[PDB]
Amino acid sequence: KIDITPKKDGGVLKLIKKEGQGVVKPTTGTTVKVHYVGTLENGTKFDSSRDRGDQFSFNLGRGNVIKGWDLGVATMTKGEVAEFTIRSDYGYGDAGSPPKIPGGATLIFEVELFEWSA
Repeated sequence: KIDITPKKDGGVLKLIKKEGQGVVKPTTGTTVKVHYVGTLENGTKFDSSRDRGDQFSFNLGRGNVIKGWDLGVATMTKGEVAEFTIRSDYGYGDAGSPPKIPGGATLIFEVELFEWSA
């Protein structure tokens, strides 16, 4: 796993499962479309766009998703599949997010970036 935080503070680690195409990545102001599955360290699944059967779209770099996501997706290329290990300070913090996410929980997300546009 590679630490992708600005100062490498250990808050967001990334492991590429499948390399994407090229080197171009989505930037702030773009709308990305992805599929994802989120689980706790013990495997407990708390969210998934795949189970809903609908790709998830959001505007990158505007704080519309947890900090670990704005950081992680910005490092992905088209078609890439990556696993992010997100410490709570880049996730839901000390309060957590009921009903399944306790405070201080490290989140594991597997994300597949399909495309993006302005």
